[PDB]
Amino acid sequence: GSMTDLLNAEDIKKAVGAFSATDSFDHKKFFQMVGLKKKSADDVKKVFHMLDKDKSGFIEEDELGFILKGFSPDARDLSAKETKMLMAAGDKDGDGKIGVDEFSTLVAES
Ligand SMILES: [Ca+2]
Ligand SMILES: [Ca+2]
Repeated sequence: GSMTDLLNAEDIKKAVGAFSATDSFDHKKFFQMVGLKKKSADDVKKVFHMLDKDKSGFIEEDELGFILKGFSPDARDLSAKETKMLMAAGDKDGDGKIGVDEFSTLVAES
């Protein structure tokens, strides 16, 4: 039920702390620092489902700003700007949302 069950805590601590500044967020650097590239595709799918709050099968623009909080509750929200850029990068169909396969690509291209 937790990210510490899928990832190392000190990896989460250093990755989140790296983006403590605002508008600083880069998803690729983050994903490498947390160790999601070290993980299996199914463990990455486990991450996506935790980030899906409503459990629609997609991460919408409202759920995307709480990405850091999915790894660390204490973490900050992403700005509208940071969220809107991560949505541009992750949305590949123009649906305006991110599905599991799109999320898998994000992590895989990091
Ligand atoms: Ca959702
Ligand atoms: Ca999409």
